[PDB]
Amino acid sequence: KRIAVVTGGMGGLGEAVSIRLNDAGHRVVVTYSPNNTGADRWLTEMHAAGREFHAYPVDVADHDSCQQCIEKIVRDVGPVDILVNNAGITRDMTLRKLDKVNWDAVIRTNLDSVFNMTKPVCDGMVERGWGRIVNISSVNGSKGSVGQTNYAAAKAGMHGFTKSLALEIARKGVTVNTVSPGYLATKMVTAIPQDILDTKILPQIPAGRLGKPEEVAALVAYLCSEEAGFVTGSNIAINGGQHMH
Amino acid sequence: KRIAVVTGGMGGLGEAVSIRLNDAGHRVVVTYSPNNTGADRWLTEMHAAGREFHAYPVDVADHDSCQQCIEKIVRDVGPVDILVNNAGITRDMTLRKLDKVNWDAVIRTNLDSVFNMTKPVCDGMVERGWGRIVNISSVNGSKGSVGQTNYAAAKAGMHGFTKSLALEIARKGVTVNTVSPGYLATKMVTAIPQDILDTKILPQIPAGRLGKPEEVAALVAYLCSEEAGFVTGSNIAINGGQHMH
Amino acid sequence: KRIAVVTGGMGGLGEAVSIRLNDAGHRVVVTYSPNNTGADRWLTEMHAAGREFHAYPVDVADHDSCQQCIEKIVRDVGPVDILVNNAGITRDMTLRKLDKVNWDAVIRTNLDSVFNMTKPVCDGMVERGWGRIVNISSVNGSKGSVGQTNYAAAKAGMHGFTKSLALEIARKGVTVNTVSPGYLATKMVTAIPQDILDTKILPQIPAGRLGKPEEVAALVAYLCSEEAGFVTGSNIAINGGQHMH
Amino acid sequence: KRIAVVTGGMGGLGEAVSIRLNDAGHRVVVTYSPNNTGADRWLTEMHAAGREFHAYPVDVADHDSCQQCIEKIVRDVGPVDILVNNAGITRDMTLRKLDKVNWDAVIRTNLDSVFNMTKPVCDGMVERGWGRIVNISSVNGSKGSVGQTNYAAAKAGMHGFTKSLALEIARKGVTVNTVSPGYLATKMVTAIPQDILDTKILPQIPAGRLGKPEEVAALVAYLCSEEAGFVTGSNIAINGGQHMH
Ligand SMILES: [Cl-]
Ligand SMILES: [Cl-]
Repeated sequence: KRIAVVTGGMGGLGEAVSIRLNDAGHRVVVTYSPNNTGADRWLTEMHAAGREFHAYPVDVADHDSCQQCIEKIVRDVGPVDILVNNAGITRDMTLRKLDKVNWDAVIRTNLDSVFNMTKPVCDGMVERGWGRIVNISSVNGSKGSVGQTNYAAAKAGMHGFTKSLALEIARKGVTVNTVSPGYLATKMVTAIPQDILDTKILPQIPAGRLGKPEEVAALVAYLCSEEAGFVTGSNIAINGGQHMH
Repeated sequence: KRIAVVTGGMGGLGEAVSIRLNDAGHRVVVTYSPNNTGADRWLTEMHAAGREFHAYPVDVADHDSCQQCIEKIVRDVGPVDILVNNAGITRDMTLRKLDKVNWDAVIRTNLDSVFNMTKPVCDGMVERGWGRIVNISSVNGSKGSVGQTNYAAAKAGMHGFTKSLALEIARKGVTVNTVSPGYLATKMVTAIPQDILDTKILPQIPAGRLGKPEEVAALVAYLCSEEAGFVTGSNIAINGGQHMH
Repeated sequence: KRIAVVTGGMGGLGEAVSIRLNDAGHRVVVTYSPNNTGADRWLTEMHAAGREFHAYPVDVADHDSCQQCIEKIVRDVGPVDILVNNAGITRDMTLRKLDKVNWDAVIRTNLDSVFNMTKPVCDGMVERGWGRIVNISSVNGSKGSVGQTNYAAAKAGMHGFTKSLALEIARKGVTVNTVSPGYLATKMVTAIPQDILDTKILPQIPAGRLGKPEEVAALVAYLCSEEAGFVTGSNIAINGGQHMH
Repeated sequence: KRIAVVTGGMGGLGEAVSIRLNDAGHRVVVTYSPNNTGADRWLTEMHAAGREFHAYPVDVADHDSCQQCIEKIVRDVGPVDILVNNAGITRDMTLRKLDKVNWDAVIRTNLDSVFNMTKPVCDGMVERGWGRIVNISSVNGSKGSVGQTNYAAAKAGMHGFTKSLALEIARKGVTVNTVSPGYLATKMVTAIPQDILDTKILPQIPAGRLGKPEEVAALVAYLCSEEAGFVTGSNIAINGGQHMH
């Protein structure tokens, strides 16, 4: 019944989300950067565990690339009911060392992406009277973080987008929500030297452990569900207690 | 497998929560005020739709009454894995007309209740390394509301409790979360003259409709689930967009 | 012109506030617990420093005690234009060890006090079309703290109260705001071993120092000023960057 | 002693800020868009009112434009101690109708500007151990607004930036804070038909009036003061009670 698009859906958190949405019964489409050569290996690996996906290349930072990609998906698969804006990078540098190139890379990939991917899907969801849009932020959007003037600006901006869009289209049966994960067990975090995990990262987390990508995926699946229609404009923290407010 | 206690579990939101938790597979125990004569009619109605509950009388405002009630439940049913602090009243009056009697009734029933019900269950959850505590607040805790200096103080206080407890026991596998519903279709809200619903209440809600108690129950069930262990110290808004922050 | 009441005004943060408001041109009245035998000492000290204050015994936990104190202040000094609810205590214990006595002491002194002290002064403020109420909270109300389910509940509750009352009387030229301080250099904190200050306290504060009570008092003075009339229902953090949201 | 830069300083809120900081004893420099031909008129007016300012053309959306402007200000006037990022625009359109041009105009002018203007002044502030950065947001960043997915994204983004930068430099005596105004009596708003003010704007504001630009400027002056050094990473609401959280 529902068709879901997950940007950056073939790796890390993206992948957990795509798998969970698939297992919830949705038809899942993922997007990947043109530079990523693994979409055929990934679709075969996924077919081997018995999950059928589609996959499209896009540059989420480029408006026309996104309009095109979404047109193809609607042609080939069908109308988008669910969108998870998960694509995003970091270019961590203190403000004193941060240059315009790396400011821009983060704002364009992480926040412009939200406009570029969301605009082409909304009119259909409004026209059918049902939609779910989930913007994947970060605890560092809420809290701030050293070396992340760019990343926290983009991720906090994403929730400003969430709120305004939510107000525009709530009455038509479309929800818009932000999810802000803390530290997860993914390739970037798990490569940290063990002593830094144990003496720097884990002490910041009351739960005393990393989050699993599958846990965050379960929350995204709840928000995309039929009975989550009264939750809109929210920012849901899934962070082990690392930050509360 | 899990045993859940829902205060005020036999009516309004309480009941939706108890039903949903039952249908999720939990063994559900409800509490009711000694003044409520309907526990036998309710348990029969519930048995008729095929749900097995237990029900205990308690005064959530009284510490010893709660310790006793929880002892009986542990004796008769077994150890408490899940607690939903849902009991709560309103005594709405502007501060200028509000007297100490009605200030107290709300603070004692709505906030002291959280201490009184939660304290006797925590040591077991910590000892087994698993627990879920869900505190049911209100959008008026976040936003404030005219005539609710007492109610918003109690409901905002509940989330202060949530945060501190969450920090104390996160490392032992126990989560503590607040849920803040907006306007729901329950007997108090549905009795409002139709014109007031249409010209005063609904215009405050971007979704353009009341929430269902079952919707809030679905969110509580998500928080009590096995895969919601990385969400703790949160306050999740389920309000149709009525308030965002 | 303005007459200000500062509960707990003879010591710690309350002192700094009383001093600052005096020096801003207000006539300052303080309250103290009837079992505090330091009033003559504090007045003598203040007089030798050139400041004139009135000091009245009150039990802020007791509604009639507060009502009678304010009536006396209105007879002997004049109508109250400014109230700063600064009185409050701690009784820190984890929930597993916290007894009802110590839950209650903190809820009644810290939260019931806002109702007890604020109710007898609001009508006047409203009738004259001008007033300032400032509720002194804590960073621990925003973030929670181990050992402070009682304190965080009371201090978060205070801000619930702030919001609801602000909505009730904003139209009449009365403002109500919360101030949430972090770690301050009061006698209590500056008596923490230097060692614990360096390894446990200061690392929580990006500013790398304790706040001065004078600095918090400058903020209260700002909120009590004639030009702060458009700030209402807010919770202003003054914590050296210890918590942000 | 202190040298202050106020972007957008010749009109509206920026004007009130520039005036207030001047009157607080600071040496105030303003910036304006190079296509604004009003600088001589504004200086003449200010001079006749007894205030002396310097005004420099800048494109806040352009990184090199801002870097060269600050270098000129440092040569002709002196090192910048205070920066108020007040410049910003609106291009209101619902997402369904919003084009990339108008997304971009607002992200670049409102959000990239904080990076462009703040980066060239931070090192100085850090080297001397004193600085104040104030980012002017909006109530619509906190709450979202119909037609403002772009504006809310930029203004919420600004506060993301505030938090991360505050964490980076708090240890060096530099503060970074956001101020979020509600409806203000600027030329634009006071030109809304009286009719729309009464039925559409004022009912959103518990205070029952528009804010004065002077009132917001008094808050900025407070944050820029010597005694506000322990306030950092905050977002202070000045909205007549329009939004609370
Ligand atoms: Cl005392
Ligand atoms: Cl300009």
